[PDB]
Amino acid sequence: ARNKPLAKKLRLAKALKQNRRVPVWVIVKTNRRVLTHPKRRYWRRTKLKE
Amino acid sequence: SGTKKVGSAGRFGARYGLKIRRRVAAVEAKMRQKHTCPVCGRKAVKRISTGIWQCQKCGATFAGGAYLPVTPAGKAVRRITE
Amino acid sequence: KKKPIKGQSRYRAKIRHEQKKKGRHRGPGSRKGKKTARMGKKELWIKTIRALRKELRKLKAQKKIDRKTYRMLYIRAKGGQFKNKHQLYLFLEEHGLLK
Amino acid sequence: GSGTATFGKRNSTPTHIRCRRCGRVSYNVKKGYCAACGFGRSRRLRKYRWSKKWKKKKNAH
Amino acid sequence: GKSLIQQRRGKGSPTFKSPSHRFRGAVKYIPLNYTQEKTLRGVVEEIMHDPGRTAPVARVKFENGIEKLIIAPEGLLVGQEIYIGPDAPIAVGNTLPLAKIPEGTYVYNIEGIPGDGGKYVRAGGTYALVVSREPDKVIVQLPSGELKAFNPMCRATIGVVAGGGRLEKPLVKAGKAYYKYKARNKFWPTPRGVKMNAVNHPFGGKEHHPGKPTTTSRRAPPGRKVGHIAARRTGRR
Amino acid sequence: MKPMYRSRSWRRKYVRTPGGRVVIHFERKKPKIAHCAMCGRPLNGIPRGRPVEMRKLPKTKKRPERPMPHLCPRCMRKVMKEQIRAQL
RNA sequence: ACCCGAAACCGGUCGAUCUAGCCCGGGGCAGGGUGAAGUCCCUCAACCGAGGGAUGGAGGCCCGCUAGGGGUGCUGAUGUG
RNA sequence: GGGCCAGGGUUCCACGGCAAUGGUCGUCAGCCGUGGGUUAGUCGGUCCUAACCCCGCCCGUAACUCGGCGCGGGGGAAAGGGAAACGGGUUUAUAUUCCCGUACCGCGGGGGUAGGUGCGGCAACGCAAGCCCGGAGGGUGACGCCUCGGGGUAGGCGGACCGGCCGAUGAGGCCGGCUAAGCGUAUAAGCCCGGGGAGUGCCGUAAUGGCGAGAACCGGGUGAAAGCGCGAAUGGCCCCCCCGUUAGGGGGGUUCCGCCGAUCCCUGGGGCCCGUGAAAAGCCCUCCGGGAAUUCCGAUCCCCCGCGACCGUACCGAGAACCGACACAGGUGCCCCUGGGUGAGAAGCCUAAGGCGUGUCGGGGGAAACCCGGCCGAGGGAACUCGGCAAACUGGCCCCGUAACUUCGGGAGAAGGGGUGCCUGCGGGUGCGUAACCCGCAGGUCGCAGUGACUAGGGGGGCCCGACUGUUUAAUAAAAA
RNA sequence: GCAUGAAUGGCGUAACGAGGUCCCCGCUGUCCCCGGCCGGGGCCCGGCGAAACCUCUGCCUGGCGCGCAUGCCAGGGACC
Ligand SMILES: [Zn+2]
Ligand SMILES: [Zn+2]
Ligand SMILES: [Zn+2]
Repeated sequence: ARNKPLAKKLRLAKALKQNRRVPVWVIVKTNRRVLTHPKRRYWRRTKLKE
Repeated sequence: SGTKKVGSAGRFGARYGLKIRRRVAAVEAKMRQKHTCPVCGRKAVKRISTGIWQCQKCGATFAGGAYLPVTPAGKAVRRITE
Repeated sequence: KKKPIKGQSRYRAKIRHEQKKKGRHRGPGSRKGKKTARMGKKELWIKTIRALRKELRKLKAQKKIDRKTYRMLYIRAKGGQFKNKHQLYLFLEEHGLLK
Repeated sequence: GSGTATFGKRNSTPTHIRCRRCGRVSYNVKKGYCAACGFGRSRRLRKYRWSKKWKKKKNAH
Repeated sequence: GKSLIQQRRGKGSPTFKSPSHRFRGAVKYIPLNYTQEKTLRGVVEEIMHDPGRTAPVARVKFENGIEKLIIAPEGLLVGQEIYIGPDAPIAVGNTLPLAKIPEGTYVYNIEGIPGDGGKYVRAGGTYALVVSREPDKVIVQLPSGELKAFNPMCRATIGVVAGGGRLEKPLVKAGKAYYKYKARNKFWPTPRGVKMNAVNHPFGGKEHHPGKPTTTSRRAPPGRKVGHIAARRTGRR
Repeated sequence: MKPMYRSRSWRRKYVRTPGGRVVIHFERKKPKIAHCAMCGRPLNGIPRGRPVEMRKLPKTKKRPERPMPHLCPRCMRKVMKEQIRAQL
């Protein structure tokens, strides 16, 4: 964990950037149709694939 | 150094049996003595490893028996070869 | 602010140490370890033998004893005849080996 | 033993890591091959007709 | 049924493999082309304890520049000179062809065929006796008591292997046995077939007795040769 | 401490800094003294040090100024005598 | 072959982070006791010998809530913990 | 409590919040939202090789992605080997990485010098002691277990003195009184080198021991951890004063003695193995051949200058940041470290530093019966029960004393008996010491009880089985197996 | 010796054992014979807030009955 390879670090970075909420303007544009995406994650409950 | 019978096998206490203790004591008593050096002729030979002996005065190192510097077969072959 | 540390005082310990130096708090009812645990064996022998060797060398240097007597007393000290240099001096006085 | 206390010793090196060829986390790191596509053990892909995973990948079953 | 220990040993698993990386190396003679028709002189540099050999080893440096490992004979001295070849003098630690070794001599490390490197009489405390010499063969009495014929050109070393009497002292402790057998990775401790299960051994069963005679035929298949194999007789005579 | 420093091949020393902090200093152990090639007794004139310490010194401060510095004086004199006698 | 249910058999593959064995490289075990081999010393006698005093630290040794490891009894608590 | 792996992957920091999550509430949060945060020539990977693995040729197989010996190549350790940095300061969150100060290592260059062509010692050796290419040898790297002596450093204790606080502006107690790498500098043991020539023997150690194959004894050489000097008092720490509306500015000191002393470093002995406790890279030295050099070549020595790539670096590190579905009393990691008193003790108990009141639902109560955990119980003392299950007795230390049997080692702390506090004063051991530790003696005195709490064996006699230490059914059997 | 026996070993055995077994001193709430006291639950109040399980129901005596009925027959009793 202290010592990390660059490729694994980049994959973790991609997952971290993925984990965020749907934009409010996206919700407004879709008219309350798109409220969430299947990539939401909680670091202590749902773990990463790697 | 003051034991009637156990000798070197006194470290075992009351274990391993009379015959085994006697054999260990006899072998160790014969081994841990000082033996005559084949080179300098003085009693300064000590066992370094199994079958390896070294003199403490002149530093001569030679190969011998497991527990004695010379075995009967070694003595016989040395006598034959002269 | 940084509050000052409330250090632990050693006044009672100092008082008890003074009383023990005088001779108090030292009876058989205040000991928990073995006698050899309290005053070990190899260290006691080392102190005794080193004191004896130092005394013998000092006497030889002052020439109060000869070389043969020094050798004999060295052998006796190694053998453990003398438990202290008071006994060593008692032996010297008794046998008249001091000049 | 054999249960909850046993499961606490999973803090060592993982058995399988990500594979550079197929992209799945199935590469046997100690041995040096992939348990899914056979990377590091064969030039050709590991396909078995009793397996439906490669068909599931492209919805061809 | 399940496999036997002997059956599992033949698969070469690390449970049964010899740890041939902590040892000092194989003890073989110098190639026969050097020894034939020429005599080489070497000096003993060091005598060491080989972890698994049952005999001390020695390092010999020859005048041609070759460094070799030999089995040290009893009485071998560090810094002494030795000779290998047809013209070598008859002394302990010298290697000669069996044709040049006088009868009644003690030898060890005898080549089965000329130039193989030595195969016989290598354990500690062992020696062989030269019995007769002929232009076609040389007879030697081996430690097992068998009289064996060797080619006259087979090489042997004069003397007795150091380390004899090793069995005079008992092992005493299971820990001592553990260290002794772990040094060479020999299967220890060992179980008993009578206390094994029926699935595991021919003698296995709930009652701890062999259900059949313990003398097994020479023609028995693998997985069956247990007990006394092709025994001519049993018991104490 | 780190697992690399938990190894006993490192020398650990507790040091107080000028600012009042307590820190641990780690060092590698020095090599043992050189030994004669023939008898194995310690040599003279060869300082002990790690490769950096050895490279920190000039050439003449690492070995004595006499023939065969890899041998103790007794072995050196013996070898010289044998060579001289063998030449004649 | 109206519908559901077996224990089981067979092929190809996946697993020694649990656990079993073995190999290479590493970390650890407060304090105390007993006193084997070994090395001796002193006194009285001397044809024998007898007595006293040391040193030495061995052990699959002993006591031990050191750390660590194990799991005998209470068939104790808990036993939708 | 402090540090930090694996694993987790943003959980780290600030601000703005309480719809949901948190065993209750919540204005709080490891939760939600919005903005941020990980800076290296010196730390680690990167290099070497170990157990071992892969690829090519080859052989087998109907064949292969399957099996395999031998040759050639490669890989393989973030706790093995292995070039080089340590203080102070700075941010909300990074610092051996940023800033300041002082250094070191590798490569390349410039100017000098030693050497090429130089000396001092009987010697051990002291020395700047030529450059470039190739090879060989030696050393180092490089090693087990047990045990002891010597040297040193952290840390601790007592006393003096200067500031501050408390105390009664009494006695006394407490707090601060600090010093990194790097550079220069030398002795101890061990091993040597000259002189010297012993035994009705001398010499030495804790112990073993050494001597005409060269001892006492007199000189010297080489050789560690450390200490000392610069770094370094313009720094850090403590105290005092003026300004204090915000914001700031100055003045003082930071010194000695004695004792203990490591599980932390260095260095030597001894003992044990039917057990022998890694390799290679790298570095140092020496020796062989070859090449250039005279109005010239040229350093391992001095000064100066330039360059030094890629990746990790936040945070927890666990009775809430890992695994076990959980903010799980388990496991991983107790993996590395520990002030004072009592005490043999890293035991128990109290306490300093540090941390916490989050091993997280609170309030009430003679508010019962009953259950779990704990204390006591008159007379009897196993009459209970399958069975003394459970509980109880004993308990540390000192001194007397100790059986059958025996493998002579043991049994054994057998059994059994006496003493133990406090105060006053002497004597002894080692010691220069009226420093420190330990061992005795006499007297006085108090209680029911003096190992007063804490710590802390009950014991003995027959029989069966297995010699013993050890191993086993992870999750009903620990045994005679 | 229903039906022991000599390396599927026979007999004996010091030391050792959380192994099975009998006895003795001492000790005690194991017991005669149980009684007090403390802390946590239990109980009440404010909060969060389930699960196992559930044909519908649910009083007795003597009987019939697939032979031991809350539910049928004859009696008895019963406010929620
Ligand atoms: Zn000799
Ligand atoms: Zn793959
Ligand atoms: Zn030499």
